Amino acid sequence: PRRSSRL
Amino acid sequence: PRRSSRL
Amino acid sequence: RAKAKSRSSRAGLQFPVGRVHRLLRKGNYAERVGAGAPVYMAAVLEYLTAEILELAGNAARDNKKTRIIPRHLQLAIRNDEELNKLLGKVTIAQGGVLPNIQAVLLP
Amino acid sequence: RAKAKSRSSRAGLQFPVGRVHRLLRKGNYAERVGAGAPVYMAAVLEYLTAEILELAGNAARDNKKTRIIPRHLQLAIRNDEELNKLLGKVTIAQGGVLPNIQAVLLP
Amino acid sequence: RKESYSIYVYKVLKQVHPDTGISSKAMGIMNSFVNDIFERIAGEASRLAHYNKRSTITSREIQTAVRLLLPGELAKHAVSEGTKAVTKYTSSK
Amino acid sequence: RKESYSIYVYKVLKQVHPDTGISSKAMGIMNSFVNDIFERIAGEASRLAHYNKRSTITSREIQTAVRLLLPGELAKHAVSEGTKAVTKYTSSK
Amino acid sequence: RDNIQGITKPAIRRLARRGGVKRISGLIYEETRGVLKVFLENVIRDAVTYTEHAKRKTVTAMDVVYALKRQGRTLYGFG
Amino acid sequence: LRDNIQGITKPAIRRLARRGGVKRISGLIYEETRGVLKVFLENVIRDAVTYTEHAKRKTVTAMDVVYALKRQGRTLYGFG
Amino acid sequence: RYRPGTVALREIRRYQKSTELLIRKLPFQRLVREIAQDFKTDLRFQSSAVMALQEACEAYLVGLFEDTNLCAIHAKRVTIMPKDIQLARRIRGE
Amino acid sequence: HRYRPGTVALREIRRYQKSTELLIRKLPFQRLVREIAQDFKTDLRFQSSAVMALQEACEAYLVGLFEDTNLCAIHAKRVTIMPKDIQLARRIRGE
DNA sequence: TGCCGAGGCCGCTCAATTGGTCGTAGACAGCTCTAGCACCGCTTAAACGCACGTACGCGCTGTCCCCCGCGTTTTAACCGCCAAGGGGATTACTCCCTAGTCTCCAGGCACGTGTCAGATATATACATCCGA
DNA sequence: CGGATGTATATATCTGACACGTGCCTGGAGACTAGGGAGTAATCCCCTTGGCGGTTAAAACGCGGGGGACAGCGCGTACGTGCGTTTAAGCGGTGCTAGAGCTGTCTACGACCAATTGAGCGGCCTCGGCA
Repeated sequence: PRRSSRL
Repeated sequence: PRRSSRL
Repeated sequence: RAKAKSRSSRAGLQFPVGRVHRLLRKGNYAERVGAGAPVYMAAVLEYLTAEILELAGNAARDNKKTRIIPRHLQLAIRNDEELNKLLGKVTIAQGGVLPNIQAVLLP
Repeated sequence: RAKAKSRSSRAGLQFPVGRVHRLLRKGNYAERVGAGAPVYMAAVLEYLTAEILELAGNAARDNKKTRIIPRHLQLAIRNDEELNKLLGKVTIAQGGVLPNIQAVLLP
Repeated sequence: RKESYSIYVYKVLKQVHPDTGISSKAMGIMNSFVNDIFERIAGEASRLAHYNKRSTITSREIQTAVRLLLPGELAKHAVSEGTKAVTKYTSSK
Repeated sequence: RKESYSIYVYKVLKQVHPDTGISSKAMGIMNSFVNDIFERIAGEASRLAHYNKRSTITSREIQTAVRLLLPGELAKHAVSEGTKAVTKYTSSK
Repeated sequence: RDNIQGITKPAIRRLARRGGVKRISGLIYEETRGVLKVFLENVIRDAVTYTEHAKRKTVTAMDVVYALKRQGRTLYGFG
Repeated sequence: LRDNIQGITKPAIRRLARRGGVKRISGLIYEETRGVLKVFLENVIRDAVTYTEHAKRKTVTAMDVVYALKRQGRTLYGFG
Repeated sequence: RYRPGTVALREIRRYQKSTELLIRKLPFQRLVREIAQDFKTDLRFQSSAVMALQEACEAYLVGLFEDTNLCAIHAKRVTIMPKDIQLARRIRGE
Repeated sequence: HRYRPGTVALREIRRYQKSTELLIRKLPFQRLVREIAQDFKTDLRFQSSAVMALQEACEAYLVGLFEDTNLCAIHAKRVTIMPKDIQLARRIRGE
């Protein structure tokens, strides 16, 4: 799935 | 002289 | 051409109506600007300016001075209740504060 | 004339680049709008939406639920520090508050 | 060239307090004040025109923006000044 | 005919959480959020262009507006996302 | 018409409990009523001004939203 | 440039408090005041430098400072 | 019976977990119409407009109470007071 | 001769609430400004009026904060200001 | 144990896309000169460090009175159902008000100058505080 | 009461900034045409208001008691006041060049217009997530 590098 | 009627 | 008559003279004002019209037209506010809007805006600006200047002159006279300075402007604004509401988030350079000492700190 | 390809798929996005361009053109922001501005704006909006939705879905799963509700949105926003800074003066309807009791009041 | 409101502010001061002057720092402050109020009123009028699907800014929008921005007694007198000036201008063409 | 962002928000949601729904109230809140952010950024870009005496809003104004409005790490990852989309869109003309 | 008394003491207590308050003095209710009246008057004046500028007879949720946003109190979820 | 926060001395903080109407000050106030001032200054200068960089300049100007201050609801009169 | 404070803590926990409105709708609507009477006569309202007003008012009051609690704890008390409310509003700027 | 504690303090309050000059030294403040700015961009020049604008803003902000802190101190039946008063004032203001 | 709202399936209109033309906003290069940086020497004003004492935070105790928890009776909020019309919203049509151009011309801006309001000191009369 | 210590008072005086006058040039006023934005007029139907009955959740009230608010007292330490000593801020000249500001050319980019058609909205239908 689409994830975030900020988290 | 110009004066303000609010005052 | 029957001589040029200023738009400010037609409205009985001192603030410039043509410059206000140009500023409204060039400011990206709307597609079109009506004909009475600059007159209305100039009148409102002139009224507010006169209101501030009267109080500033009174403060300067109380200070025994001939010329208005930022301290006089600040005193006038902070002592008028509605002007203080209008300009409540504004800082005036070299204006100072109002004299105020809490009652419990006095001897 | 060839096959019509949308600008959203051309830029690899999900948000409507053409609709963003029309809103920018019609919003009385400037005389002219450049070609890359709608792409940049759509990318930023999509990124922010994805962040918020990921956090809200995490909260929904933590609540043992399948559907996202305003309570989950509020929990995610108020628990993320940067999002709390960004949406500092916004009220979310039917959102509630974070559970928090001061230590002095505890027995 | 740098345009400013200095001469108009000076004229208003002359007609309010005849024997009173002003220094350059105070004149700069008054220039800032005029610019700030103009921006506030124009922004409110632009938003008002947008909210009603209108394309032009008229004196009806300026009046409504003044009623939203100025405090109680200031707004009542400002509206009186603006209405009087437009009437005098209209009966001049 | 009323237009909104509902379908695009739903597409992003399906990308992020493949098995998860959203209620209509939450969708309305997301709509409000998107409109609010759009307005903030566009206003900042317009102010920048007026400050620098330009008549065009380009991608440089958008990038500077994002840096001024978003805090900390949010701005860093947003600037990287926007730059990637512009260079990918230009390659395919 | 004396409708401010419809904001009863238990309702104020519920609001204070959601606020995390543990003990409430007996004079708080009148003060709360006054503060609420001031806030409501401030919002409703602007909402009515927007409605009047639109030449309408009905106040709308978008009027309320605009009035709230004008005071730095943005609200999500009503359009 | 290093350790320039100590130039904001104790008598200067005392003068500011006196203008603020304060009559008595504890000895731990000065460190807190220095920290608060540093945070505020960093916040303003970051935005001012962003404005300067967008215009492709090497000099920060009074207009840049004024715009940065106005962006945070701290409008200043008297500098243009 | 419980000691004074136990039921209050339980109520705090109960009301910090839900999202429903805490004021009664009909009295609130009556008050809203009464206030609007002074600005224009014969005004109609939308249900969503009244609901938005109520949500805004409740959020505002809850925030004010959480500031008043800090003001009361500062003075080494547990009970909130009108002086605490006044100090919170004065510092906020209202 | 020796005045009692508080008399000189009240005289100083009265003196400094009357004038309008800046209360911090210009060269130290300028050094501090340049040191802070060196972390965002290197080899930066400053106009003369930019530093003055920064100083005016800083001094106004600090004076207002002290005004709020004094009320916080008085609320607790005290006369001395303490760090917790500043913390409470900033927390209520939203900083 | 359901019941109703979230999601998925068609019809269709309109707004996004492709392609081509024109005009001007802005990118680049070259030149001027102002102002921002750096340094040096002198005064003296302010920062610094120390000692003494007093007054004010702060903890501890005691009294009382006022909020909280609980049981009981009164009230009106809420919910479902029904009816009637004020007004919000849309469509058609016409006219008048604003934009865009082209002449003119004077109002405002840059620049120079010459006195007077108001900063500086000095001597003085007078409140003011504090310990007798 | 009385003395030492800051307050405001009235002398003079000098300087530099404010207020005024001039030349000119660019932006505002006058006159004309053209097109579409907005102002009326009229109709539809959505939704706002008003009323009635029942049921029961919430409010109102009184009572008893304990715990928290408030006043009083004592103590020790830390902050204010004042003086001697050290430091570096402020001022006045001087030099230098980095860079902000201005001017001229000329292209690449964006507004505008016509022709197609696929993306997105409105209306229905069903079942499973949720109370």
